Amino acid sequence: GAYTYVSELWRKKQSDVMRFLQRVRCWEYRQLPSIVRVTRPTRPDKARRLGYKAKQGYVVYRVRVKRGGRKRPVPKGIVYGKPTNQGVTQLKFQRSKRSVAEERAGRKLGGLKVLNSYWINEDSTYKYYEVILVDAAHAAIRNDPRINWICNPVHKHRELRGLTSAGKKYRGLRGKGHLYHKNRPSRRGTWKRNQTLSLRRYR
Amino acid sequence: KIRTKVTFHRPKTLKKDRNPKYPRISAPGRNKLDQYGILKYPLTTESAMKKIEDNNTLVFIVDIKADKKKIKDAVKKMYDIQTKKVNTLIRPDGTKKAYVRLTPDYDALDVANKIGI
Amino acid sequence: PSHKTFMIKKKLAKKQRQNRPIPYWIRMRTDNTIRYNAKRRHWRRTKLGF
Amino acid sequence: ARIKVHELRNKTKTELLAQLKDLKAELALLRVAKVTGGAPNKLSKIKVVRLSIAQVLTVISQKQKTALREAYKNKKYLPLDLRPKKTRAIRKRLTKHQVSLKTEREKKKEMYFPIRKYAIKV
Amino acid sequence: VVRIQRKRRILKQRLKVPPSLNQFSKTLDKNLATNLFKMLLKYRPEDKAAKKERLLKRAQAEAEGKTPETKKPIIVKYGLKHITYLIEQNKAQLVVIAHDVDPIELVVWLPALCRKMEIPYCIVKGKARLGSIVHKKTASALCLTTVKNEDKMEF
RNA sequence: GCGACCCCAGGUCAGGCGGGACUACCCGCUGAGUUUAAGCAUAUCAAUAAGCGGAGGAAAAGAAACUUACAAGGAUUCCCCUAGUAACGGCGAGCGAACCGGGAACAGCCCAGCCUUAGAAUCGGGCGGCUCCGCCGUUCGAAUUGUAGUCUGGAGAAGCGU
RNA sequence: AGUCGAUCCUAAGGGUCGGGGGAACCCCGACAGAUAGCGCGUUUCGCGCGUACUCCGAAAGGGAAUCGGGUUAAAAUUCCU
RNA sequence: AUUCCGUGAACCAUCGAGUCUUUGAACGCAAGUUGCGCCCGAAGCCAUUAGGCCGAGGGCACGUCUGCCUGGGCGUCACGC
Ligand SMILES: [K+]
Ligand SMILES: [K+]
Ligand SMILES: [K+]
Ligand SMILES: [K+]
Ligand SMILES: [K+]
Ligand SMILES: [K+]
Ligand SMILES: [K+]
Ligand SMILES: [K+]
Ligand SMILES: [Mg+2]
Ligand SMILES: [Mg+2]
Ligand SMILES: [Mg+2]
Ligand SMILES: [Mg+2]
Ligand SMILES: [Mg+2]
Ligand SMILES: [Mg+2]
Ligand SMILES: [Mg+2]
Ligand SMILES: [Mg+2]
Repeated sequence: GAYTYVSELWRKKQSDVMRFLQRVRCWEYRQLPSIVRVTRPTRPDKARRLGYKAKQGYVVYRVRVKRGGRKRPVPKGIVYGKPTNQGVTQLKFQRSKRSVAEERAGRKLGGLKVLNSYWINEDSTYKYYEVILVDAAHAAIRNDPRINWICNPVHKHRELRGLTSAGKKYRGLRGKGHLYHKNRPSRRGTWKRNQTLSLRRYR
Repeated sequence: KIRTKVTFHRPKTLKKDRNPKYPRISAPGRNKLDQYGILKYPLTTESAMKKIEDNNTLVFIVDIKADKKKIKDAVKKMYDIQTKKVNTLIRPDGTKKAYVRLTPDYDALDVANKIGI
Repeated sequence: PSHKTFMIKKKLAKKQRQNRPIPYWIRMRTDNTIRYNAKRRHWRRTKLGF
Repeated sequence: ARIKVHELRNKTKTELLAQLKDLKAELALLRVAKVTGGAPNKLSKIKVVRLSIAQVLTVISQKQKTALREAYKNKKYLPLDLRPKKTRAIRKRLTKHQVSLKTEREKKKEMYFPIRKYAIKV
Repeated sequence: VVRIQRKRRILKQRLKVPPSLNQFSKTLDKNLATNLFKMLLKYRPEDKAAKKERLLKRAQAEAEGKTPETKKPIIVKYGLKHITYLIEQNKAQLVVIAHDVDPIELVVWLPALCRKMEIPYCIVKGKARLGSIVHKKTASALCLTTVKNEDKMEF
């Protein structure tokens, strides 16, 4: 009966209490490495609703990512091409910062499976997420029927194939209908299907 | 607590020797480089025969992985003869050759006759 | 050179062993098509390029 | 005079080791004969002696492995060389029970409303 | 680790603390805390051994004694969910809140809830001490819903 | 000085997991120009080639924060049609879907949160047994900063009857 | 071939942990840090020192030690005395 | 070779038992080096509640998960001095 209280308090982000706590936490995170395990989640309710459980095999890692757009990484900012592509700055990465954080966590921890992630803090330079990961080799995970699906081989590196919640968000799968139809089953798959020239036997 | 050094040093903590529940390898491996594998065959060239006749030395073709200590031990085991010194080289064909000089107590000619050359 | 590594020496030994004519009895085998050693090498014609 | 595998299987470890030593000594003597210019009859025996050595070694190895398997039977954490090989993915696969695990509501649904056997005729 | 844990305390001291968090700096006095905790020590939940012994006795006596009635146990309640439920249902008579809950958003609202429900609450030092009371490593908060007749006056 | 907790450190500690390989299909990122426009810069080539990663036997998608405006359909996927159409475009060169309709196949579900408090009913490891892909007993540990169970909007909780 | 060299040392430099960047292949390189360990006595535990690479990098730099005489068709400061 | 009327030939077929050298993601450190380290240890020699020589054979990478052991810091407390 406390998770609702915690959730509403975290919805109140501009309150003095939240500002003080977030300031202290952001300062502390600024002093530690980019990727670091946390003993327990600092947002228990959010972790619950995203699928975390307080049992062996579940882990949480704080990940820090840099803020801003994606500068085209060409030497001296020189583009050999037409003016339309000559742009260098004000370019944006197609993936989100939380997706980057999940990818960093997954690459660093090759022996685990990235279940989910959530925003925790941010400053002008850095954004902070916590990634929930699962040890698919643990007996508790393998015997829990609600999560042992992650142990199947088809779910390898969900974060790197864009199958997480952030992955679906940046792939455009969070909506349905006339505004999102081109993204299903995938944008490239739709392009291939549309460009295919069908030549039947009897023409 | 009283600290006399400004620098912090990591404290020494106990370490435990491995005590595995199961052995990774079921049984010890076989001894590939036994005496028979070390000593391939004696050399019966003119130079080898001259060495046997003059310097009381036998010439052997030996496994490339064998060292002088192993060669001496293998010769002792096979023929029960002491060795004054073993010299080794690798021929251009890639095989190892060993000049084994027996002690004066042993006759290289008699040893060769027993071996069958 | 006189100074050579063990690996290079072993490779040269293998090349020397491979540089030879085919056995005569190979030509008498039933349904034989090998006439000679097509991979013969001479130290002055083709270098090993090691 | 020829070696029989079924006869070797009835011998003990010490006898097999002694036979292996004798065969190795005979092989060394045959190599000496070959290098000194032995006759074709002696030369042909090299293959037979090598086959005998391989047979004795195989029998010894199989006996030792059978003994180790029997010793480790009905035990967990077997040696890696004795564990089943299969493939990497198959080894990583979940067990049948773990695959079949399901929630209480799913079990209740299966027990209460399974697919019924029915026909459409009358 | 040492440097950062010291600098965190320094920064918390330096920065202005909003009243909601500042209320957790004023804990129960030493004498009152000792009295409260010596009172609580006699309402501790049964440990694993005691639970197993009671369960086996009940199993043994089920058929023989025809399930004799047993008096309802009186023990302290723990667990944030259950404590919040009891406070909301007005069953709680006393609430004890650890002053060092991390993250503190778990209990920062508990004093406000207790005040609104008219449930007396105190802030004490040591979630580890609360956990020791309830046979756990740590306890965010504890609650008393009822007390014994011999202890009603001191309670 | 002792003890409890927190965070962290060292272990060839006991037992596990990961890296790399292949290319036809599949998923994510990054990303041109040749060329066409009878020149050329927006456009086109192309959301392509090249480059960097990640799986399986298929992948991906999937159970409406949908399509429609009808007398209404009803997860996803694919085929025919819609259609070279609506639209986009130095409205130039060119580009270009979706809904309805007919078929192939069809399958639905699991969680978070208020709700044991007459006691975490949950799970992992060691040890000992058994009809050994698991079950039982015992002992340590995880967990109350919440493991089990109920509930998921199509409902559902509680109460009364069949 | 114990004695000739490599092998050992370090030079310009190279390759790295941690940390910082990076979609990633990778980039910087001891610079964001609880270093490796080293001595004394021992119930193998205690005591005392301990500035984040004990890695690669020279058959011409530095550097432990062999000389005559003889010997082969072809080896020798390596074989014989 | 083969009781060729048979535990039995085969440059036969097929697979369940077994062997499987140096490397390589490559894992003690390196590498134009079969170069340079540390640990355990069967058997044997004499050595006797003591240790020595030798060595079959096997171990010592990194990042992580669970559990454990040993520790550090007034980081949060409590009991005594
Ligand atoms: K253009
Ligand atoms: K148990
Ligand atoms: K639940
Ligand atoms: K990094
Ligand atoms: K560095
Ligand atoms: K030198
Ligand atoms: K001399
Ligand atoms: K070296
Ligand atoms: Mg370009
Ligand atoms: Mg230091
Ligand atoms: Mg799929
Ligand atoms: Mg038409
Ligand atoms: Mg249709
Ligand atoms: Mg158990
Ligand atoms: Mg690094
Ligand atoms: Mg050195």
